[PDB]
Amino acid sequence: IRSENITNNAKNILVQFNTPVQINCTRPNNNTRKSIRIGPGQAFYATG
Amino acid sequence: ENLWVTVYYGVPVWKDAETTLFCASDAHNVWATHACVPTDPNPQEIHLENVTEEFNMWKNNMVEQMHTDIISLWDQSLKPCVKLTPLCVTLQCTNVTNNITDDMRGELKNCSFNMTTELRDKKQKVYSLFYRLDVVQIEYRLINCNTSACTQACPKVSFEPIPIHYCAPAGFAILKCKDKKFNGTGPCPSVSTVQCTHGIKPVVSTQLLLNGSLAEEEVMIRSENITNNAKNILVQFNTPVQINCTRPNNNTRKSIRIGPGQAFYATGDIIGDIRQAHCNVSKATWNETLGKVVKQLRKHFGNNTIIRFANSSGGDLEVTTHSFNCGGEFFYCNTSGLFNSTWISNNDSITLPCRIKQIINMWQRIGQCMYAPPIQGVIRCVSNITGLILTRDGGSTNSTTETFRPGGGDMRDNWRSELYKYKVVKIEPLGVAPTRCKRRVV
Amino acid sequence: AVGIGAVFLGFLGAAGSTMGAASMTLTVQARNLLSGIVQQLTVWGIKQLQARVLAVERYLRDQQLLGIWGCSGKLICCTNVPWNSSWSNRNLSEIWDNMTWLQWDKEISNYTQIIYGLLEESQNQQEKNEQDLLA
Amino acid sequence: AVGIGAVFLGFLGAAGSTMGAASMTLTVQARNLLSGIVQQLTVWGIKQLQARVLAVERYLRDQQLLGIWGCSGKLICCTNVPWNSSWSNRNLSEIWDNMTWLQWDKEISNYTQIIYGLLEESQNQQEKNEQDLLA
Amino acid sequence: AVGIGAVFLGFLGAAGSTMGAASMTLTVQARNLLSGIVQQLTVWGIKQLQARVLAVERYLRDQQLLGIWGCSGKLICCTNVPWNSSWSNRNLSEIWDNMTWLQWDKEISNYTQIIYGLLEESQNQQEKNEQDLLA
Amino acid sequence: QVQLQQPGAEFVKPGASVRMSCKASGYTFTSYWIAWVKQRPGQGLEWIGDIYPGSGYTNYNGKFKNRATLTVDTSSNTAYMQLSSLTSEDSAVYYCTRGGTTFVAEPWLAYWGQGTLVAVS
Amino acid sequence: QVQLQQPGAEFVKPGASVRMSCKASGYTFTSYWIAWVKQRPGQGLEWIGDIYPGSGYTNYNGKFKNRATLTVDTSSNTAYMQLSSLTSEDSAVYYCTRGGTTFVAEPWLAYWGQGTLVAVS
Amino acid sequence: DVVMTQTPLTLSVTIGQPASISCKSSQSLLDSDGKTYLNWLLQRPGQSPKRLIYLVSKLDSGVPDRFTGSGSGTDFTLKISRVEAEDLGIYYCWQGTHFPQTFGGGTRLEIK
Ligand SMILES: *[C@@H]1O[C@H](CO)[C@@H](O[C@@H]2O[C@H](CO)[C@@H](O[C@@H]3O[C@H](CO)[C@@H](O)[C@H](O[C@H]4O[C@H](CO)[C@@H](O)[C@H](O)[C@@H]4O)[C@@H]3O)[C@H](O)[C@H]2NC(C)=O)[C@H](O)[C@H]1NC(C)=O
Ligand SMILES: *[C@@H]1O[C@H](CO)[C@@H](O[C@@H]2O[C@H](CO)[C@@H](O[C@@H]3O[C@H](CO)[C@@H](O)[C@H](O)[C@@H]3O)[C@H](O)[C@H]2NC(C)=O)[C@H](O)[C@H]1NC(C)=O
Ligand SMILES: *[C@@H]1O[C@H](CO)[C@@H](O[C@@H]2O[C@H](CO)[C@@H](O[C@@H]3O[C@H](CO)[C@@H](O)[C@H](O)[C@@H]3O)[C@H](O)[C@H]2NC(C)=O)[C@H](O)[C@H]1NC(C)=O
Ligand SMILES: *[C@@H]1O[C@H](CO)[C@@H](O[C@@H]2O[C@H](CO)[C@@H](O[C@@H]3O[C@H](CO)[C@@H](O)[C@H](O)[C@@H]3O)[C@H](O)[C@H]2NC(C)=O)[C@H](O)[C@H]1NC(C)=O
Ligand SMILES: *[C@@H]1O[C@H](CO)[C@@H](O[C@@H]2O[C@H](CO)[C@@H](O[C@@H]3O[C@H](CO)[C@@H](O)[C@H](O)[C@@H]3O)[C@H](O)[C@H]2NC(C)=O)[C@H](O)[C@H]1NC(C)=O
Ligand SMILES: *[C@@H]1O[C@H](CO)[C@@H](O[C@@H]2O[C@H](CO)[C@@H](O[C@@H]3O[C@H](CO)[C@@H](O)[C@H](O)[C@@H]3O)[C@H](O)[C@H]2NC(C)=O)[C@H](O)[C@H]1NC(C)=O
Ligand SMILES: *[C@@H]1O[C@H](CO)[C@@H](O[C@@H]2O[C@H](CO)[C@@H](O)[C@H](O)[C@H]2NC(C)=O)[C@H](O)[C@H]1NC(C)=O
Ligand SMILES: *[C@@H]1O[C@H](CO)[C@@H](O[C@@H]2O[C@H](CO)[C@@H](O)[C@H](O)[C@H]2NC(C)=O)[C@H](O)[C@H]1NC(C)=O
Ligand SMILES: *[C@@H]1O[C@H](CO)[C@@H](O[C@@H]2O[C@H](CO)[C@@H](O)[C@H](O)[C@H]2NC(C)=O)[C@H](O)[C@H]1NC(C)=O
Ligand SMILES: *[C@@H]1O[C@H](CO)[C@@H](O)[C@H](O)[C@H]1NC(C)=O
Ligand SMILES: *[C@@H]1O[C@H](CO)[C@@H](O)[C@H](O)[C@H]1NC(C)=O
Ligand SMILES: *[C@@H]1O[C@H](CO)[C@@H](O)[C@H](O)[C@H]1NC(C)=O
Ligand SMILES: *[C@@H]1O[C@H](CO)[C@@H](O)[C@H](O)[C@H]1NC(C)=O
Ligand SMILES: *[C@@H]1O[C@H](CO)[C@@H](O)[C@H](O)[C@H]1NC(C)=O
Ligand SMILES: *[C@@H]1O[C@H](CO)[C@@H](O)[C@H](O)[C@H]1NC(C)=O
Ligand SMILES: *[C@@H]1O[C@H](CO)[C@@H](O)[C@H](O)[C@H]1NC(C)=O
Ligand SMILES: *[C@@H]1O[C@H](CO)[C@@H](O)[C@H](O)[C@H]1NC(C)=O
Ligand SMILES: *[C@@H]1O[C@H](CO)[C@@H](O)[C@H](O)[C@H]1NC(C)=O
Ligand SMILES: *[C@@H]1O[C@H](CO)[C@@H](O)[C@H](O)[C@H]1NC(C)=O
Ligand SMILES: *[C@@H]1O[C@H](CO)[C@@H](O)[C@H](O)[C@H]1NC(C)=O
Ligand SMILES: *[C@@H]1O[C@H](CO)[C@@H](O)[C@H](O)[C@H]1NC(C)=O
Ligand SMILES: *[C@@H]1O[C@H](CO)[C@@H](O)[C@H](O)[C@H]1NC(C)=O
Ligand SMILES: *[C@@H]1O[C@H](CO)[C@@H](O)[C@H](O)[C@H]1NC(C)=O
Ligand SMILES: *[C@@H]1O[C@H](CO)[C@@H](O)[C@H](O)[C@H]1NC(C)=O
Ligand SMILES: *[C@@H]1O[C@H](CO)[C@@H](O)[C@H](O)[C@H]1NC(C)=O
Ligand SMILES: *[C@@H]1O[C@H](CO)[C@@H](O)[C@H](O)[C@H]1NC(C)=O
Repeated sequence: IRSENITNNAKNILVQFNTPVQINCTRPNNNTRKSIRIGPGQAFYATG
Repeated sequence: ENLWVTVYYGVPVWKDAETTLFCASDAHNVWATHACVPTDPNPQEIHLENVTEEFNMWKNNMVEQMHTDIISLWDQSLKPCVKLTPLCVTLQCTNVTNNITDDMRGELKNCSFNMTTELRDKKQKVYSLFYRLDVVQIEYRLINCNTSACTQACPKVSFEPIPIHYCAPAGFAILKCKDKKFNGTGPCPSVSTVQCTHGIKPVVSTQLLLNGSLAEEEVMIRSENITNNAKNILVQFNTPVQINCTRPNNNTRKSIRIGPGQAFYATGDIIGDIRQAHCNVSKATWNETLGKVVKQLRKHFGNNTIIRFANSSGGDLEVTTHSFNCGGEFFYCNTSGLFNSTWISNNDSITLPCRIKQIINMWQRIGQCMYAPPIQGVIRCVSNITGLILTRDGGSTNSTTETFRPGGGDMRDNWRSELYKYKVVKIEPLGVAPTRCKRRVV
Repeated sequence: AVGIGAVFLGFLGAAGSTMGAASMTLTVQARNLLSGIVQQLTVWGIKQLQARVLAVERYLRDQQLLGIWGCSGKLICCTNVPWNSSWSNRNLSEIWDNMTWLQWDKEISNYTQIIYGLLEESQNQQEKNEQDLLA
Repeated sequence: AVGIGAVFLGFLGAAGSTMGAASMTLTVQARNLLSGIVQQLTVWGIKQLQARVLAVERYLRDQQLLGIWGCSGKLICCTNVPWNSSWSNRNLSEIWDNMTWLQWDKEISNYTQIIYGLLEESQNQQEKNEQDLLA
Repeated sequence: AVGIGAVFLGFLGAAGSTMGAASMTLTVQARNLLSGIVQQLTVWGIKQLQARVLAVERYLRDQQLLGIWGCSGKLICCTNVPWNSSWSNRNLSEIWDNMTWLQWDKEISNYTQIIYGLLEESQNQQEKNEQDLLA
Repeated sequence: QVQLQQPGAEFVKPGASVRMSCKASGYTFTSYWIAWVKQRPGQGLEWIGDIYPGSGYTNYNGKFKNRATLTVDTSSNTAYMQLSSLTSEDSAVYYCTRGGTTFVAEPWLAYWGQGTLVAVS
Repeated sequence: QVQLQQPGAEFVKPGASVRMSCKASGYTFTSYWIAWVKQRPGQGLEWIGDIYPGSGYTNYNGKFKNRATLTVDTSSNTAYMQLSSLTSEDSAVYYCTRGGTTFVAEPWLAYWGQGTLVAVS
Repeated sequence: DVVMTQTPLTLSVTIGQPASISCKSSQSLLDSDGKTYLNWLLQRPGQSPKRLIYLVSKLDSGVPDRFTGSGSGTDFTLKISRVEAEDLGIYYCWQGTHFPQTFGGGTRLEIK
């Protein structure tokens, strides 16, 4: 627990673990990308 | 009696190292810009005898350094003038039929468009004449519209070639060979060193070298692996062959305001006749020049082989045709007449139908472009042909009746004909020598 | 007799002469390591700074290197360190007056760090002996 | 016996050893003041130039400073300057072989300019006597 | 008697005094060639780098120049080279204690390269003689 | 107790590599020298190399022309050695022995371990 | 044969300039020294200057206060001299003589040519 | 470098007799500090190497009375009064002053 003045609540407390805890994150949607030309040699990519 | 070591400082030593060079120009522009430090007119060249050095053509970093350097200058010079974003409006175009020669029928396309004026809340109808190689049917739109729009060449900053001197920093030296039989790579027994190279014109071309530095005595065929047809063959002549190029049209320039303090220059209305641009080269001189090239070339191939010549092998207009930037107006020219001959063992000009493309795509970096505004009146050109950049055709059977065609077009090869002599080396002043030394102990 | 093997043979001119005759031309070589860019935007602005700093840095590395060896301030200086004779079993006349310097460095380039690995040890050892005599 | 208090203790390695044992490790310290960036856009372009120039400038200030004192070219050099004994009333054995150098510089950091204020005056004097003997 | 012709006359302060009295003020002059910009975007970023590099480069040119002459490490050093008397037919008392240094350099600025053209030749010649005695 | 743990035995293949570890325990690893020793049954002991578990300075025997790369870890108190890519005739046992201090250096060869059987086949 | 070709005669005007060439043939031009000599009919030979067709180093007579600029070309084996802008009383013939090597220097004045008549009028 | 040779290649001894073994150095090993760091180690047949004498005048821990190290300069010797199964082995004389820290050539003690 690495922290400067601890009795002071105004400053954050930084905690570093010793054994990693695995985290899984995923996006379930099967999104597709559409390319739309906006100008000369300038393209914008949209969703859906 | 047993010898000891001695420290020697400054003794001549060379190590093959390459770094960033420096620019120097002789007494606005695009190349010099009055920024490079002037070079004193005493290029002290010193001959080193009893020495031989190795030169690696096609591996010199000077070629790479110059190629990236001028591109930076091109981008630097294009930033401060008007962009041409609002010129991609629809073009309702029409043919030109007022005193048109049959050879150029339909080339120029009179066009009209609703391009905006300086005031943001008002429009204007403006008509201009565009070449066929600048518009495409959808009725018409500019060739570069679907690609990134490009700026307009700042009218004032001409692109006329200016010799540029390259000088290495302190602690480095540049060595140049002087043997007249120098090949692409090999020892030269006439090594010499100079702090700055002679004037190098960055003039551009794809097929015929223009305003290059001619050879010393005889035509030289400088090439790395020659049995391999995949790599270009570079030829340097010994006597220049005069080339004439001219634009017969008496063009006029119209200035159209696009926005606040931003003006665009268009073409037309043309005055006079409509004649195709043409270049001229003496017939007698070219035949003699080609005869000399084959004579030296025959020393590297079979003597009884029937050497033939032919035009390029097709492809894009950028590499298929000869290119140059005389007078600030670009020309793409068909050179089929300079290679229509056959050579067996043992009238004053050629008409070359040329072409013009105002919209210019520079080095094959596709994200860039620029506009070439017209120039009033006719334009005349007088240049020197100093060599060719040929390519070897494959599929040869038994190596008989070999033929070559012009090609390549990479900008690096053009400078290689000028930087083949010069290489950059590093000085290693420190050294140790064994002799009988006894330091004076205190 | 105005023609004597001397400076006017040119910068790097001694590279074609024998090692013995090249000793007198060691002053024309140290002078051309700093100057040449005395007289004077991104292009050619950073390049000038990069080239100038590199030239200054390169020269300093040698000046520092000669400083540790104790030979600084003397263009031609030697210490008392012996060398392993196996490196070059050649006579003085067989080294100085019969072969050029350019190919000489190539043969001995293998032991450049090793020979340097003895110079600084002796110089510090010399200082320690002076300290002992000093005390 | 390959393990001797020497260079292979590492750059800055002598900082934990006594002052006397740290004298032989003064050569590994001067070598790491220039190199390290030999091998090579705004970000990291100007920064490289700023770092290189500062490193070159810093080393110069010491090389110049040793030049005025007359100790240039000798890694361990000394002059005939006596010092006010009040600064440190300690014996040689009580300084070199019983305490580390790191805390030493802290105590006498107060008189760093004063002790420097005597070195250059004597060196200029020593030149003046040589001029008198010279003449 | 605290007032002695010395450093406290100020940087460049000896420029108004005679040449003889200016010899003792040569230490305040070498100190003000590097410092002054120790403490620290295009404007004033490149300018700071250009100024710093030029100051470092200028000082090194003199340090290298003194190194070739063999006078490096000594603020006041002189070689054994004689000089053509025609340049200045004046006595020692007629040069040092009766005229300022500022107008002095103007008169002999013509032969600055010529007088330099003899210093390095003697220094290399001195080293060669040492090499002969050395061998 | 001052112990130098070593792997039991490693069976490698020609053209492969090995990770010859040597654990340090029961003492301070940042001071004592570490050296390797060969114990060919039919030949006498041979000096292989030496690694200084501090500055990282490495020294190699003249006969080896720097065929090995020596690495150490001050966090886990371990030492490692590369061969690199030895051959058949060099199939024997190597001992990771602890040296003395860089100042005194008299207690060299104070302690040993058990070694590891390297048999490339 | 070692020959130093020179122009026959040049007639110049006051305020003009001259290009005093000296061709080198039948030998190696990168080593031998080159010097110029005056042969006033009513006066003895005078030393004019010396150019090294090598490093490009130039030396000038004390009486000339550097009134001349000397240039050489190692490609065409030629030497050139500027006066610069001489006057009437200096109207005479100059000889471009070949010197010895920088090392030996004994064969000085080995060979001469024919000279060129400079008559400014 | 300084080689380490030992005269006895084979030493036939019965239990209860005095054994003699010696070693040589090409160059004197007297270090500047004034000590000889030579080590006499008896490598067991298959076990980890174990030193027996360090600083030949001095002796290691677990002192065996029979072993008595002696010698200086060029000559080094180790006298054993009585022979035991432990004595049967290979002895190595290791120099500790020059580079490399070469070991001994090896003297074998076997019963025939
Ligand atoms: C190969 O080298 C030759 C040798 O110079 C070179 O010929 C040169 O062409 C240029 C371009 O035409 C000539 O200069 C031009 O001359 C015309 C007629 O006098 C002028 O009208 C031109 O002025 C325009 O360009 C200026 C900028 O350059 C503008 O500031 C001005 O407003 C005009 O727009 C221009 O000065 C030049 O005289 C010849 N040189 C010779 C010796 O004849 C040839 O172009 C080179 N080859 C290639 C491919 O470039
Ligand atoms: C293209 O090639 C022709 C040759 O076919 C070149 O003509 C040559 O130009 C040079 C100068 O560039 C002439 O040399 C000059 O001669 C004058 C005296 O007339 C002299 O005062 C100069 O100092 C210089 O030496 C040369 O005589 C001339 N040759 C011919 C036959 O006309 C032309 O320069 C080339 N142009 C380019 C752009 O490469
Ligand atoms: C470059 O220019 C050359 C000529 O300068 C062009 O070649 C020419 O192509 C035309 C079209 O095919 C040829 O005309 C036709 O030739 C055939 C041949 O059988 C004939 O039957 C037809 O009646 C018609 O005449 C023309 O002959 C030919 N020129 C020559 C000299 O052979 C070439 O197409 C041009 N290339 C580019 C990319 O511009
Ligand atoms: C390049 O190599 C040639 C090899 O022939 C050198 O030629 C020789 O050069 C020397 C001096 O330059 C000539 O003189 C000799 O000098 C020595 C030493 O003073 C003396 O002992 C000899 O008796 C002789 O006079 C020599 O005659 C000449 N020819 C030889 C050696 O066959 C040339 O000098 C070299 N040049 C350079 C710049 O290295
Ligand atoms: C870190 O501090 C410890 C403090 O104990 C040092 O331990 C001492 O280290 C020395 C040499 O490293 C040992 O040997 C001694 O050497 C002197 C001078 O040669 C000698 O006169 C003594 O008789 C002794 O042999 C010493 O035994 C050892 N223990 C002590 C002093 O109690 C350690 O050396 C220091 N390490 C570093 C890197 O500073
Ligand atoms: C500026 O110029 C004036 C010119 O009058 C100098 O005045 C002179 O200054 C000196 C010393 O500063 C005075 O003392 C003299 O010293 C010499 C050498 O120790 C001694 O031999 C003389 O007997 C005399 O005591 C001198 O009286 C005074 N007046 C004169 C020369 O007429 C002044 O010193 C100069 N200041 C600077 C900073 O150059
Ligand atoms: C290039 O060469 C062609 C071919 O000779 C020239 O064409 C001539 O043009 C004139 C008109 O100016 C006609 O009277 C001739 O009849 C044409 N010649 C032929 C053979 O038909 C052309 O003028 C030349 N152009 C340049 C710039 O030299
Ligand atoms: C190329 O164009 C030039 C100019 O239009 C023609 O005229 C020559 O011009 C040069 C000067 O640049 C003179 O030295 C020549 O004497 C001129 N020649 C003639 C015949 O008048 C030149 O003839 C043209 N050459 C070709 C091959 O088309
Ligand atoms: C190279 O020249 C040949 C001449 O034989 C050209 O071949 C003709 O090309 C045109 C169109 O380019 C065709 O209409 C003809 O049918 C072709 N005829 C023959 C016999 O091939 C060729 O096109 C030219 N190519 C280039 C790139 O210049
Ligand atoms: C913060 O630090 C000060 C002294 O550093 C201490 O007196 C105080 O108790 C700490 N906590 C708070 C909340 O101030
Ligand atoms: C314009 O020229 C093109 C060129 O081929 C032709 O196809 C078209 O029919 C022409 N149109 C008119 C109206 O002349
Ligand atoms: C320009 O504006 C006029 C007026 O509305 C219109 O008739 C014409 O079609 C427009 N042209 C284009 C190319 O949009
Ligand atoms: C733009 O249009 C031209 C017309 O054919 C086509 O060749 C080119 O590939 C197009 N480029 C892009 C980026 O769509
Ligand atoms: C030059 O290089 C080529 C290619 O390696 C080689 O065949 C030739 O012999 C070399 N020398 C000459 C004079 O061409
Ligand atoms: C290319 O070079 C190699 C060796 O450099 C040579 O063997 C070969 O014949 C050359 N030609 C081709 C086509 O590979
Ligand atoms: C182009 O068309 C416009 C509109 O009719 C006309 O005014 C102009 O004269 C034409 N230009 C040419 C060169 O035919
Ligand atoms: C060119 O040279 C060839 C070689 O024989 C010859 O056949 C041809 O007729 C020549 N052409 C001209 C126009 O001189
Ligand atoms: C071709 O002929 C020339 C002489 O005309 C000769 O030197 C050369 O060797 C010949 N070529 C071949 C491949 O033999
Ligand atoms: C080459 O020129 C001749 C001359 O009449 C012509 O018949 C032939 O078609 C031309 N060939 C090419 C490919 O240009
Ligand atoms: C083009 O035509 C205009 C019309 O007046 C004329 O003034 C000009 O001189 C012509 N340009 C040329 C090169 O003939
Ligand atoms: C001989 O070489 C060895 C290393 O191979 C080196 O340790 C020794 O110092 C050398 N001999 C001399 C006299 O320097
Ligand atoms: C020097 O080293 C190179 C490669 O490191 C080797 O090929 C050469 O034989 C060596 N030369 C000597 C004299 O050791
Ligand atoms: C003692 O200190 C004074 C300043 O407090 C100083 O002037 C004097 O020189 C010192 N003594 C010695 C011997 O340096
Ligand atoms: C050194 O200076 C600091 C502050 O300037 C002071 O606290 C300390 O007591 C001084 N030490 C000595 C020994 O004068
Ligand atoms: C006198 O001046 C000449 C040059 O004019 C020079 O060569 C000579 O060395 C000078 N005398 C002395 C003694 O330096
Ligand atoms: C020094 O040179 C200048 C111009 O170069 C000249 O006017 C002046 O008379 C010269 N002075 C001497 C003493 O030679």
